Amino acid sequence: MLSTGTKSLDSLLGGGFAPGVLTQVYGPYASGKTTLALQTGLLSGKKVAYVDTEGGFSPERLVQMAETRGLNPEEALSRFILFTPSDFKEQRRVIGSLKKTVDSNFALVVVDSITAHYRAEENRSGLIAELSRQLQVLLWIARKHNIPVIVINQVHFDSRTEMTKPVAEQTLGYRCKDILRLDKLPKPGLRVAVLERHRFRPEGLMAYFRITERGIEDVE
Repeated sequence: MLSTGTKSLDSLLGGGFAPGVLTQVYGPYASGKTTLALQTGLLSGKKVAYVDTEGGFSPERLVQMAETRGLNPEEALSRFILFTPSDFKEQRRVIGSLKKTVDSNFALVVVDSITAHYRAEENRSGLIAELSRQLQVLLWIARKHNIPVIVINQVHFDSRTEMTKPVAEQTLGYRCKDILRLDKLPKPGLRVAVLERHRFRPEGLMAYFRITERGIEDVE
């Protein structure tokens, strides 16, 4: 398991993110999903392939996080191999490229994210297979290197049964064996993660944490 650097999140997850599987981490902005990604990558100590289509990655934030934990920010920042497909086109190309870019030097892959394009109506029909293309390539990458692939997305949309509770789009949903929902508590920086889906850890369980200058910490 790839530790989150948080006692609660690790307890909830059986130790950290699982190698060889896609863990979806979804929630609203500032929910702490990106910080979680940054922290897991930072503490792994090896390279992190980070596909940032949403511009959610912040060098300064990682530097802050690295320093505040006495880690040497230059090396930390250097371990983050970035990809900025951003206009959601070279995205699949980037993920495809990842097949050969990712080697045994990598400890983690992070995709952020893939779920908002110009032609709005898109969402239903067609494109859905292209998403499956990507997810499959990511699962392939995760399995060949036995490392975790964190898939970050925004909350509320893909669970159209009726009670969109809350995001899990069928096969695409089951594409991710582990699923963590991050919610905001009404106190500055206060959050809770809910393990909605996991392979062996009890589901529905939660872990409270707070977003601080050091990244993400266990609550007081």
